[PDB]
Amino acid sequence: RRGKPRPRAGMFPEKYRRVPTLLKPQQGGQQYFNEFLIRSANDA
Amino acid sequence: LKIAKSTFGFYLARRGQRKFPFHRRPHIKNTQAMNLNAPYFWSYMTAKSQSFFLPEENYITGDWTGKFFVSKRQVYTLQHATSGGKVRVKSFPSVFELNSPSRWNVGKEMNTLTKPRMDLIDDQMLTKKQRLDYVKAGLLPK
Amino acid sequence: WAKPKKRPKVGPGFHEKAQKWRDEYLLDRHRVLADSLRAYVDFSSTKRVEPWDTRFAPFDRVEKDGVYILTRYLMDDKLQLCNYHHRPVKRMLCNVGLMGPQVTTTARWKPYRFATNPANTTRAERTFTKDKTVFTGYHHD
Amino acid sequence: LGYTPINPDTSPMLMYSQCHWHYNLPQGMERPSSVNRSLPAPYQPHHS
Amino acid sequence: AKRRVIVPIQPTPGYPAHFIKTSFTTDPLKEKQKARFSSGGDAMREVQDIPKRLEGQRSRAELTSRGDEDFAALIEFIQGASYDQLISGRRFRKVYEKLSENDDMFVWLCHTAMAVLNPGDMRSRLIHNHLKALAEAVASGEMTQRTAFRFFESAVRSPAYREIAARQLETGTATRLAGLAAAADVMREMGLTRRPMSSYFELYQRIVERSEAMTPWGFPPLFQFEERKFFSRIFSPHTILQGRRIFWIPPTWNRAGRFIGPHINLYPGLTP
Amino acid sequence: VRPDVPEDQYVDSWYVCTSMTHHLGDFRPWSASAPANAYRFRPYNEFDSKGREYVEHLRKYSRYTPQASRGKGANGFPFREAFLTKMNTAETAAVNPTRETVMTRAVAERLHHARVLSPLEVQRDVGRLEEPLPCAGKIPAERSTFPFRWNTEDWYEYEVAKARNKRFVFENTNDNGVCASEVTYRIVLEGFWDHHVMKLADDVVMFLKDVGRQVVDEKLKSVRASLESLSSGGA
Amino acid sequence: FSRRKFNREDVRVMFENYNLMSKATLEADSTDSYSHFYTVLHDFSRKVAGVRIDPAEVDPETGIAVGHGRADGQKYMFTALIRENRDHNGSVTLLGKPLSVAFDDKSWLMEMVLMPFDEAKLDFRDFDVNLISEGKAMPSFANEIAAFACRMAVANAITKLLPLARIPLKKAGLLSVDRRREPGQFPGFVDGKKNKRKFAKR
RNA sequence: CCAGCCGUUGCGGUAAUUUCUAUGCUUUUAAAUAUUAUACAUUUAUUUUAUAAAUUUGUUACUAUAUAUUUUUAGUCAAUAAAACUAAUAAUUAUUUUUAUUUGUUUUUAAACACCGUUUGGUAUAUGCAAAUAAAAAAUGACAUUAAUUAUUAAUUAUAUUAUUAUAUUUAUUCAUUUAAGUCAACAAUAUCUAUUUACUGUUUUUGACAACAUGAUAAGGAUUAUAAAUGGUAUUGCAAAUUUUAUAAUCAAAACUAAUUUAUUAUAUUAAAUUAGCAUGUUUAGAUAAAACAAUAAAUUUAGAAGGUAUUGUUGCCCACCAUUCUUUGUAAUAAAGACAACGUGCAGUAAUUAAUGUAUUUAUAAAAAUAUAUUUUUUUUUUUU
Repeated sequence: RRGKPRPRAGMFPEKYRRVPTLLKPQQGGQQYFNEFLIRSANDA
Repeated sequence: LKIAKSTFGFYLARRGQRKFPFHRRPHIKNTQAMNLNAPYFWSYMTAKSQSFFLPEENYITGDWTGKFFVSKRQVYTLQHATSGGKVRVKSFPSVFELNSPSRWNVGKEMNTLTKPRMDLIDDQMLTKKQRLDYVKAGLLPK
Repeated sequence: WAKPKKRPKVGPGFHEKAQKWRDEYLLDRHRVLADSLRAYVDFSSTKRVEPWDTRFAPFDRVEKDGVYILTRYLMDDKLQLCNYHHRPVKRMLCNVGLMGPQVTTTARWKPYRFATNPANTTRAERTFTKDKTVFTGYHHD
Repeated sequence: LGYTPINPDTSPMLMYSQCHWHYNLPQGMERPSSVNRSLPAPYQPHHS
Repeated sequence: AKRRVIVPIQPTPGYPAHFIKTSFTTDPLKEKQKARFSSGGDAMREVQDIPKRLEGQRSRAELTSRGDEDFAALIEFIQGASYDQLISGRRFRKVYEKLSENDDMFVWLCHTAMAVLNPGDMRSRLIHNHLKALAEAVASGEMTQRTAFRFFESAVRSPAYREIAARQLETGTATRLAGLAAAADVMREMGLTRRPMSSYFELYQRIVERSEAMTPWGFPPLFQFEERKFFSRIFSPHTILQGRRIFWIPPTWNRAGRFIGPHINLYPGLTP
Repeated sequence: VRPDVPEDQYVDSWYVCTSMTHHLGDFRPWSASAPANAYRFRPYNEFDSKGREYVEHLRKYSRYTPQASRGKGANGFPFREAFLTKMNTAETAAVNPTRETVMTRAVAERLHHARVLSPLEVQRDVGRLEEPLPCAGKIPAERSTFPFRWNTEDWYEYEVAKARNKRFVFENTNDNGVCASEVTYRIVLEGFWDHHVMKLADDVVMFLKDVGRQVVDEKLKSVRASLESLSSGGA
Repeated sequence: FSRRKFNREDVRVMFENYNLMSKATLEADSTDSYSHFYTVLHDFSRKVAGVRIDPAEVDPETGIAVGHGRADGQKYMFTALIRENRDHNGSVTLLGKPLSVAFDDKSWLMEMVLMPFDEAKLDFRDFDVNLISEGKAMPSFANEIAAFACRMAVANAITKLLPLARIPLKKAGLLSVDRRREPGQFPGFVDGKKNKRKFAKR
């Protein structure tokens, strides 16, 4: 057992240090960017 | 062991409250030999079939000078209860005999007959330490 | 090492307290046996409380209708013969097969020690206060 | 390191020391042992 | 308290005498203390700072046609990107000194020229020779920089040197492009570096970087040179080995409890 | 941490927690692990490990005939998927393109004067819109072959019978093929280190390749002798 | 160079400048005693001043592209054979059953398998995708930790079929692979995963 | 750890190069032993005498409306406002204070705060007496006969908000098992030129691995060196390689708990074959308390970088007084002083050390000491150059 207090969160390593940087946050919906730049180019 | 209750205390270590695999606990401690479940009184701690032949220890292989005690796996028969002669089973401290025979004993091995953990404990066999622990327990109060 | 320290001798003359105690205990072994064996047997001859749980279907249906019909007519004498123990009735009831598979799936049944209460067990205090002198494994009554 | 001797036929620290092969080296055959065919002994059995 | 006794072990056809006198101790207290390094034949020269001295005819011709040490170091390191080897800081560190052998000397010249106001006419053979003599001393390490400096400033320059300056120099300060002309001219005369422009450069390059800090030129005399720099160039304890590490000594099993290897990619990554 | 070379060079060291090369300090670059100018250093440019794993079967099923299985063991079994979906002619009934699809195309191809193109043939390219569609842009889609939606209990029968029939290879045949033979000896070497057994399994090859070539050659010298015009021996 | 402002990519560029110069050029540069440094440091001398798209590797015969996906380290492995169902009634199937039956008609899982198609702006009604359970085969794949392994397996599959679909996918992470691994068994922890035993002080 | 040793640090802890022995061995040859005599500084030194000095003097400040919780961490208690000016500071280093003068105790509360003390009572600050650190001295203790010293300061001792990055964070808890001894050496039978060798006999002197002491040696344990493949340690855990000098203790079938270092299965369905667990139903309810950040999903109530030790592998470190034997010794003050020394009991006074310490003064007392009053740092630091 520890028997010592629990350490803080920061001293613990990063909780998801394994998931790739691309996924946090997931830049979902890249499909729409081409739709949105068009309608935006429409109004402008 | 901390308290060598026999010659095999000096050698083997408690290894903590180790969890042996089922039915592979090393010492055959049949402290549950006599636990009377009346419905299963013929199936508990007996031959799983009632058409097996009796164990070897109930029989005599060759010309014996004499056994000091017959083993505890022996099964009690009417001949056992009726002949009445001294029938001994090994137990602590020295030996146990069936002086008062009955027919309620016929058919059950001697394991189920004797009481392994005798309720009357020995304030003499246990040092002041191990007795003290019984005092706290309430098994040997004061 | 906590160097293994000896336990002292077994004490003078305790052996006589052994051969005595083990013996006359094994004599007590008879009466507790004789008592519990009777308790088991005479339990088996008595009636039990009905094993089904009336709360769940198909035993919520009123006694007049529902599976109580077949309970009352097709197998009535039988369910009294089997003495309403929760082992035979659920086997007898499954044989009639006129209720389908709704014995196990739909019909919920009383817990074990709630189903070993004998008939006329009104007070619920009863199911826990069964005698302690008898060694039966809670089949007794 | 004790009274019980080290089995030289099964110990890596021995077999893979410098005084024998290492497991990395080409591991070929060191020297062919032509014993029975250069100076052969005749068959004098004890069992008649 | 029953102190243990350990018999000293004699030399042996397996035990060289210089091994056991080092690898063993009889005193039981001195057991289990720590790892005591000791260099050997070649890497010892770098910690001792001494090349192979002129032992014999072999060693001589070993040191004649050495060639451009400045480039060979840059080849030993740059080849860290071939398949055979990986880049090693110990090889890069070797470059820094091969380039900055003569920086201990180069730092001293940025001082004597660009920190000594009114050095006198450095066009003089007298003054210029004082430098070439002292430049012979900073390089080759005959004299520490601080002592070298106090020689140049208090070098025997001129009679009534204070008064002659009082005519050309009003506030004591003086011009550097006369000095730096002679300053850069020394390492032309003294064959310091194979690269000719290294001298003029590291002089000109150290100055311009120093020309930006506040109080650019004057230095606190405590820190004017290297001394006891200005013109310059949770799990962590118990998880010290698990990361990508280079095992200058490989840890055997008896040392590392459950460590298997540094190469081992414990938690993988899908590599196409 | 260790030089970037094909991993198979390294041998997991013993008692010394590092890596060591089974080549004695020599290192073969990735070039030697492939043919000349191989994309991503593959034996063949066309697919990866998995892409060469499953295209094997899809090509191996194209030739599966009831003979290919008999006598051969687990190898004789066809692609588990291509064969089990075939066994499912319940769903196999080829659902024709829906009334909507044939409409949305007919309106497109004729009414709106616009060709419709399948995604493979769609020039997703922004620059190279002159790169052609993949050479099979018109492959026929049916319900039987692709995908592999197969029957459950049969899928058991296949996967079980595959596990038991591993041993039932009859290799001593009278064929003329890369696995035709009268006697098939298999030698199983066993060394504690991978690079040991490999370098050994390389040795015995260039050994049996010698004795095997010679010994078989003498019988070939005998066979052509046992035939010719005034060469009788089969008399 | 001494101030160490370069990266690992430059060392490769300096190095390939050294191999590339002939020993004749060395003695042609060792004359200046500076000139060869200009070459061995060519790119870096100027660097002081100043998404992959692979070739599509499809089967030209069957039009099938194969991709691989792994999650939980190895406990899940699926590969996604993908072909263009021209009749617009293509389907995605898994282990001899439509995606519904394997994933038990669960939305939050069957939707993950859909992202790679919509993320690339494509329509799955054209595409016929089967997924093969290469990893440790389990009765029901009804867990996202398996779905992502399938979501990746389909993602890599489309790229092999279509080259420039890697751009919208890689920007959204469906191609990238997790390195998360559930802790392997260990006896010390009571449950075996991350919770140690008990210890009481005297 | 006793005998003993001793010039002297120190030795003796059942492997002493330190006692005792015997023997040898060493010496530079009038022997050892015990007692005496045998040369401060002066250029800078903290505890008790100075008297080469300008002093003493000084009348200003602040109080009425009701109506009714301030001050403290904390209960006591309880009208509440206030006391400011200027002396000078002008003539030689001198000439010998030594019984003289001098160093923060101070009438008046019909005046307050302050302070000790409670229902409040006090007392509340240089008119007497009162030399006293601020060179003048010779190893600590000590009344000037005791103990052999003492004192001392720079190594070492992890959290005090500085300009790529998160602890607040559930999931758990009643757990035990061991038996009834036995090592003192080797011996082809078939198919190879024949051995009865078939049935190869020669009478007996030791005490470590043990039931006992007997050197080594690898573990458990998280706390500040990965962004393009790693979260478990050396100081050590029973059986291991030089210390022996009572002694067989080893698994075999059928076998008895006292043990800190342990997931046990909680109400649709429940014992099939080597023998395997019947009393503990009571609101998944005391106090204690257990373990995660890893292929999953919690990313912030917040971080390097200044600091001390009487200890000296260091806070489970030492120390300190009263409280007993003693012994010694006196200048005999409740209940002599001093020094020695190891018990028990009482705290826990000191090392910034649980309200910082030291000093001095007053008072208080189980005892280290505590309160008030002044200096003070051998206490650690917090830092406006006219708003």
